[PDB]
This record gives sequence, structure tokens and C-alpha cells, in this order.
Amino acid sequence: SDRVRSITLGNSTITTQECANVVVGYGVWPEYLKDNEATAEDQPTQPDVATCRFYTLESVQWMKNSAGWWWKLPDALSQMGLFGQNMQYHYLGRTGYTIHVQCNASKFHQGCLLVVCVPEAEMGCSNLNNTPEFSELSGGDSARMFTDTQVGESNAKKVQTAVWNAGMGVGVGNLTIFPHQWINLRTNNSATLVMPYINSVPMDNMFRHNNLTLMIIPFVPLNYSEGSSPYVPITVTIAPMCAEYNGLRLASN
Amino acid sequence: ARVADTISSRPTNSESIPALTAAETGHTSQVVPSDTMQTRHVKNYHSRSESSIENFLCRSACVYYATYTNNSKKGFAEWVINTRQVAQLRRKLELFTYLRFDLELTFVITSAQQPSTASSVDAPVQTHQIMYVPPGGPVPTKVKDYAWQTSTNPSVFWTEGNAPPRMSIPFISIGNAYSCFYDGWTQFSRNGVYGINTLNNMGTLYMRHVNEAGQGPIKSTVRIYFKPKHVKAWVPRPPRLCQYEKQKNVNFSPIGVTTSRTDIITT
Amino acid sequence: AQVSTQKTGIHYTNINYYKDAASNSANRQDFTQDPGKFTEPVKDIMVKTMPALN
Amino acid sequence: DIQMTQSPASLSVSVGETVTITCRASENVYRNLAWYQQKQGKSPQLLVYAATNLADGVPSRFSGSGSGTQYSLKINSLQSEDFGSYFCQHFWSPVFTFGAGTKLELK
Amino acid sequence: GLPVMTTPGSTQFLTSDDFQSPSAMPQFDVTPEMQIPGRVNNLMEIAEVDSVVPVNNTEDNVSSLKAYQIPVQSNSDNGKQVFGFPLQPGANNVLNRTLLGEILNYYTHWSGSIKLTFMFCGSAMATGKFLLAYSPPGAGVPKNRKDAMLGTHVIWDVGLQSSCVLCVPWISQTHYRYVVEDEYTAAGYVTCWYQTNIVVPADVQSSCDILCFVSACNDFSVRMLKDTPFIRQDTFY
Amino acid sequence: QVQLKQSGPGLVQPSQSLSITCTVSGFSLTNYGVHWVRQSPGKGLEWLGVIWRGGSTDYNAAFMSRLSITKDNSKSQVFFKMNSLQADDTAIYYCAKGDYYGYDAMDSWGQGTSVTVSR
Ligand SMILES: CCCCCCCCCCCCCCCC(=O)O
Repeated sequence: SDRVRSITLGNSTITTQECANVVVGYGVWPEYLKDNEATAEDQPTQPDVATCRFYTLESVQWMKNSAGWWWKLPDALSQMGLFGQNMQYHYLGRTGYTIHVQCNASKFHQGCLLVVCVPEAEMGCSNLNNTPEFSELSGGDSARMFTDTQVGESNAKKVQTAVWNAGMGVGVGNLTIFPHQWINLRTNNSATLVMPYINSVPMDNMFRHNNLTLMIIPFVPLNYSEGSSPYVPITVTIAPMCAEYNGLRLASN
Repeated sequence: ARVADTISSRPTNSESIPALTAAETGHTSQVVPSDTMQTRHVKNYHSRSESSIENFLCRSACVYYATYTNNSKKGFAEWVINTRQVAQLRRKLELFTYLRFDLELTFVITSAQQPSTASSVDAPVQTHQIMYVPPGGPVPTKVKDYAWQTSTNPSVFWTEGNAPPRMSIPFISIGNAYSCFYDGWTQFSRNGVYGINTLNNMGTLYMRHVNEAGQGPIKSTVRIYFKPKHVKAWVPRPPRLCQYEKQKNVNFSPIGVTTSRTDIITT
Repeated sequence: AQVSTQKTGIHYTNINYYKDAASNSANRQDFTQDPGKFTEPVKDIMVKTMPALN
Repeated sequence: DIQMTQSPASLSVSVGETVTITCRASENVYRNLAWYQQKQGKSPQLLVYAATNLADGVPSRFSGSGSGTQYSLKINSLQSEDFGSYFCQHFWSPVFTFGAGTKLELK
Repeated sequence: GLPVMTTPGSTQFLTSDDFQSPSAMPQFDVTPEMQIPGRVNNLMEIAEVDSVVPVNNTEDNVSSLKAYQIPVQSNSDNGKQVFGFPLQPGANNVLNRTLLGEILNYYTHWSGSIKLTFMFCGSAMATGKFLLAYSPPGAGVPKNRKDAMLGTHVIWDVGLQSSCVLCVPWISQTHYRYVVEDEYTAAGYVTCWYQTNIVVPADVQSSCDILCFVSACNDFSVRMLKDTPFIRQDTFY
Repeated sequence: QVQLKQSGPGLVQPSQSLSITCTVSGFSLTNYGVHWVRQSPGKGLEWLGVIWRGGSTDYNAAFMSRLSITKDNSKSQVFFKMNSLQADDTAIYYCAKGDYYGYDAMDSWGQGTSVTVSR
């Protein structure tokens, strides 16, 4: 039976009874940095159980007219346990991820969600002379939401959250070139993505740069008949893999 | 580079189901037409040679053109080097997140005669200088300046009426690849400049006339051409749907995903 | 001197004249394809004739 | 700036009647529109947002229709809980401008 | 002084020539190369990835997510048509902006087979059977299910495996086809018809949706690179 | 969850500055912004300003100079100030939160503080 999985990382375990396959990045599994690719000369820290475990964010509610949500991935885990504590004391860090999006509904519901993972998702602003602010690019483990309409310009340097351009100026149907899965409520219950470390440098500062972005977009809207449960949540659970840190100094933020 | 060829097939009645799959796995089906219908054996001599990245990207493309006039003390041109002011090469490089290439640089310099008032203008042949200043060096402030002495900065001289000047540039970077997209800030307090302008530091190009203003003004124009060689590319990216607005960022105005038709069965 | 194969539907020769490897000609005959990292980025290998879920 | 014209000023209907209240803008707001209901001397309540979407606790008798510069609300079957003032507001760009108001009678 | 003689084509700038050039920075030490995941060597590795097709333009759905949703109901008749479009993968406005069609608009000629995957995004208690047909040119577009079953068709049974592939074979008189609209190298039509009805139980919604994906086979190739018509400019940025 | 409420001086003299403080609960000020709307008897509803979730403001063009809104995220309280208080300022002032699922519409309103500017 291909329908069951079990993922164990640290002191946490994920159990799934109805799933698709597991998507592994670009075919690469996350591993540690080698000696011929390293730059910094001091010894890196490897906590290996206090950081590499499953953290669960807040839950969002899927509605009949909902548009989509997104997260910035080395920013939602910035107050999460000892993963966020090692980010504040160190200057460099590299990390791969295991993302588990989960959403259950009955055989009487329908809908379809696309779960992509976009690297270097640089977004646009509503005022064309400015760039968006940090508070509207990312929340602290809280989803920022796409809109079904076009956002106008103001003094808040907002993101153009028209969902069909995906905040980047592209076609939203062409988002399947990134590592992705679907959650079809007819057949699927969860989605699992394992991402390696993707950058143009072997290590990078984990506060001034978000090199991954998790988008969840309902291509087919949620629908049910009267009598079925109206409240359907979506829960995201992310686990760091092979996280190491370098450049220990006093605590930022 | 030859493409895969076609296998013959026979009528089947079995429990093998190549047509039925599950697209929720994030997996593209590897089906050929010899699984769903009866085909014949076909030898294919087609090649995938012209769609490689060394063929798709290695063509000369205009990136800028600047102008400077002879009869002026401020008559020189200046350009901060980037690849985000023209629409055609920007859309080609932004199909990938990371790139790494050597560069071939070509200049096309022309001139035009401005409406003077002297009698019997007879001008000699013009000579131009194109000087490259890396970030941190001294910059010229007028045409007759000490900064054009080019002791260590690379420069090129060229006389009108000849082949265009051309030279190669290796992979100059502080990182391991060029970045077309940057999702971050230049400061640790997350203020100020956001985006790809924080990683752009490539230098400035300066252009001038080496001859003096003889008896009439002459206004020249230099065109710059980029040609990437020995290319490597990672992490493909969807093509740009909207139109570009600015140079420093990826701001846009929303637009529909296709154009309209009148009905779903309209052919 | 290097003698190569000259793409056709015959050989040609080539000598490098400069000291830097950024000065050479374009490659143009490096033909490698690996679409399995984009089309099949999965953990368990799926056979084409078998059902995807079981 | 941009002004929202609300029509009509007042209505007189009965229980079981369909009510149509419209709003018009000076220029296009791109369906950046909201609707509010105000009872006697209290705070307003959000009822329909984004020119089609219904609010959290709002029942399915209300309906939002419109695009461009013309928008409308429809109430299918009236109840005793629905009379009061109805406003329309755009949130396209500052300055945000409310509608003039429309009151229901239920005679 | 070796006696030489300069040929025509000297001191010219052809933008696609392959020569050597002297370096401006001699003995420059580049940074070492890293192993970054996801290296692309060929543009055909991109075009074999599925991309969602907006079949439902209908002049009001293009600035929405409704363009990718194909409506499917429960009918009181039989033999009805679901959708239909011509097979012009780089000229027809349905497949023009997909990830396959955006690479095709950089080239002039194309050749090979085309995959079409359809996903049933309905309720798990709903059933149905569809006819996915492709007809070569020479006649018009088929008006009935009887005219459409005479060509290349697959009958899709909706079950636990919620996807089916209609593989459009390469049937042409030439070796390549033009990407631009040309009546000499037309490719045919792709239609969809109701084989049976969508039978649904009580307290389940009658209306469902269908997603559609397009990609290329391993016999696909392109030729004669050109510049795309999907970008414009008036002045510098 | 539960929502916000406000506190006010009630009634002051003409040409005197006004200070009404909205104290929020159930949500954080780093995720949502606060709007200031004025229900007038003769002029209906009118929008005075907004303090955005990043900390930047936006004011009405009729009331730009006299109006200023600040906040402090740790105390979960919003403070705005209006000056010179003419006779047409007699109205009911509300504080209401926006960003209703990203759609910039007012979600939940305060209880209101009716003011009177006469002697
Ligand atoms: C006469 C001397 C000429 C020297 C000119 C050197 C020009 C440097 C060009 C740098 C290449 C930049 C490539 C694009 C980088 C990016 O995509 O951010």
C-alpha cells in the first residue's frame, strides 16, 4: 500500500493514512556542507535534534471564496524553539526543509489546492515607484493572503496580491515548474515536499534573506452542500534538515 | 542529441493502464503514443541541438545606447552597468534564477554632424575612448581630466571607419553565480533597498571623444552588446507575463493570463 | 591543434591563441539532457504501466 | 478625488419582497467595494466585501453584484432583522469615501 | 610578410558569429564552482513539465482563477460537448501562454507529440465517463459525438485514479510545423464529449470542475530561434 | 475571540485638542491596521485616517495637518490627536480594524465615543 507514510525527525512523528508520493526537491536530498565548498574557517555548530524537528504554524481557514496564502520560510521559524534562538546568535546558516501541508475533508466535499515552493520569490508593490515593506511581505508564522481583486496604491507599501499573477508578474498556471504537489479532496489528504539548500552562496544570513516561499493556492474552490461541516482548516508543519550555523556573536533582534 | 524514436504496437487487452495516472503526485506522465494506439516503427533523425543553453543564450543583444556631444566641457557619457533596461535580454536571462557565464562585449559607435555656422567644415577622422572604472576607483568629472590616464583601469581606443571593438570578460563575481532575483535586503534591520539592486555592483562605463572640437560640433552614439559564453544555469523560472515598468525592481500592473475567446467550444 | 566533428545532416580544426580560457569560442556541441529531476522529482519510482496509487 | 453615489435615498418594502440598492463611482475601483449595515444608534456591521463576498456571520439572503463603476446589492427575502441604513464604501485608494446612505421602512 | 587576401565579409559584425577575442582582465581568478540543485542544459527539459491550461477564457475569466476551471454538470440529455479548441500550440490563445507555448514562441518550427492530462477535481462520490478526441485536419471541427469518435479518442472512466492522458500523435505531411498561424500546416482539433452522465448522490453538489495540463513527449524538438512577440518597450527603464 | 474598545474625554471647549484612545484585544497590531471613521449627522460617515500595520500613516486631505495617529505595539493601544476643533466636529468617532482577509475593509468596530464641541 502506497497510501501510508511515516516521517520521524527528532522527537516528533508525522502519520499519514492517505497521501500521494513524496516530492524531493530537484532530486537532491539535504546534506551537510563539504570541505571543498566551505568558505568560513571556524567550526560550525550542529544541534541535530533541537533544531531538526517538526514545528507547526498557525492554521488558516479554507472558505468558498478564498484566494490563497503564503509564507516566507526562514522567517516563520524565527521564534520557534531553539531553531529561532540559533538564528539570533549566529551570523551564517544553511538549512534544508521538510514541508507537510495537511487538510482533511469528507467524501462529500470537493476542492483542489496547489502547494508550490518557490525559491527567491521577489514580489512587487502596488505603488510602482516603491518596494514593499517587511511587515506586508512576511508575518511571524502567520499567513499573508492573496486577493481576488487588484490592490490600489497608498502610503502602505503593499504587495500586489492579485492571485492570478501570484505576486510576481507571471502566469499562475506556470507555477508547476517549481517542486509542487496537489491536494485534491477527492483523493488526497496531505502533501509532502523535501527541499535542499538552494542559493548562490554556501552560507547566508538567515534574517536579511528569505530563499524559500511556500504558496498554497486553491485552483478549484471549496464546495459542499448544506449539512456538511462548514469549517475546513489547513495546517502547515515544517521541519529543518541538516541545519548548521556559523559566526557566533551577541544576539540580534 | 537525437530524439527518441517510435516503437510499433499491437492491439492489447490487459490490466496495464498507462493512460490512467494521478497528477496530484507532482509527477509528469512518461507515456508515448505507442501505449494508447497502434503505431508504426519510425526512425527519428531530429536533434535537440538548437535548444541547448549554449545556443539559446549566446547571441549578441543590445543593452544600452548613450550619447555625448563634442563641443561641450561636460560632453562625456556615463552608464552604470546592468542588464535590466532593455526588455528582450531581461526576459531571456530571467527564465533562470542563477546563471554563470563569460561575456563578450561589442561596441557600435556612430556620429552625426550638428548645425554649425562656420564656412567649409572639413573634419578629420574621429577617435573615441571607452573607459571602464571598477567600483571604488576615481571617476571623471570633465572631458579634459586627469582620470582618463588609465594606468590600471582597462580602456579601449577606436578610430571611426573600422571594425567594431570587441573584448572578452571572465566570470566576475563575489558569489558562485549571478543572481537574477534576490528576495532580501541590504541591511540587517530590514529597511531601505529591497531586491536585486543590493547585489548589483559591476562598475561604470565612460565614453568620450579623444579629438578636440575643431570647427563644428559632432554628436556621437555608442551601442553596447552583450553575448554570454560558457553558460551554466540553475533553477528554471516561469516567463514574464506582465510588462516591465522599472529597472530596480519587479513591480508590475496586473493583466489577464491569456486573451479572450467567445465560447469554450469555439474553434 | 584540435580536430572536431562539424555538425551536419567532415572535420574542422581549431587552435587557441590567447592565454585565458575566457577567450575561447562558444561550446555549442555539449548536448546533455537530464529531465528526470524536473519531470520525476519523486521519492518512490513509479512504473508507467502500474497504477499510481495502491 | 472619487465620490460614491448611492441610490435611492429611501425605500418602503414588505416582508418577502426583493430589494435592490445600487452604488455608482466616479471612476473604476476594480471591485474594491464594501457594504455596511447600521441599526438604531449603534456601530456599523460589515456585510458584503470585495463586491461579491459575504461576511462571517451574514446569512445567504444578501448578494453582491457589480464590476467597474456599477454595483448592486440584493436582498431576497426580508426579515425583521434587516431594516436600517445601508452604506457602500470603496477602499481602492485614499481618500476612502462612504456612500450617502439608504434606509429601509418595512411598512 | 606573408601574402594574404581579405575576402568579402571582413570588418563586419554578425551577431551570431563564433570567434575568439582578447581578454580585458588577464589572469583573473574566478570563484570556484558550486553544486547548486536544478541545473538546466536544454530548454526541452522545461517543456516536458505539465502546465495548467486556461481553456475557459470566455472574455470575463481571464483576470481570475476561473480561466483554468472547466465546468461539468449533470445533464438531462446525452452527447453534449464539454470544450474544444484548435491544436495550435504557439498561435492559438488557449495554449499560447502555457509553459510549452512560451518556449515555442522563441522558435519558428516545431515537431513531435503532445500530452494532455485531465484531472477530475470533483467529489469522491461522483462518477462519470468522458470522450477525449483528436481529429486531424481536412474536414471541419466535429459537431457531434458521432463525428468525433471517428478520429483518435480515449474513453476516460473516473475512479480512484483521477487523471487520464490523451496523447496527440504526430500526424503531419512534413517533418516540422510552423509555430505561427498558417493554413498549410494546420494540426487539427481537440474536443471533449459526455460519454455517460455525471451521476451524483443526495447532499452532494451537482457541479464539478476539471483541470487540464499540457506538456511535450520525448520526440519533441524545436528549430530556428527568433525573438518573442510577448514583450514590448518604448523607452529605457 | 474578543475585540477592541475605546475611551474618550466626552466633551471639551472649542479650539481644544481631542485625544481618544483605542485599546485592542484578541489580535496584535503588527498584523492589522486601525481606521478612524467619523459618523456625522449632517455629513454621514467620513474616513479620517489609518495607521497601517507597518507603522506608516495616511490622512484625509481635508484634515491632514491637524490630525496625527501613533501607536505602540507592546501596550496594544492606539493614540490619535486632532486640533482646533471647529463647530462641525460634533459627531461620533469610531476605531475599527482593517485587513479583513487582506481586503482592507473594516472588520470589527468600537463602541463609539460621541463628542460635543460647544460651550
Ligand atoms: C574596455 C573595458 C570593458 C570592461 C567592461 C566590463 C563589464 C562587466 C559586465 C559584468 C557582467 C554582468 C552580468 C549580469 C549580472 C546580473 O545578472 O546581475
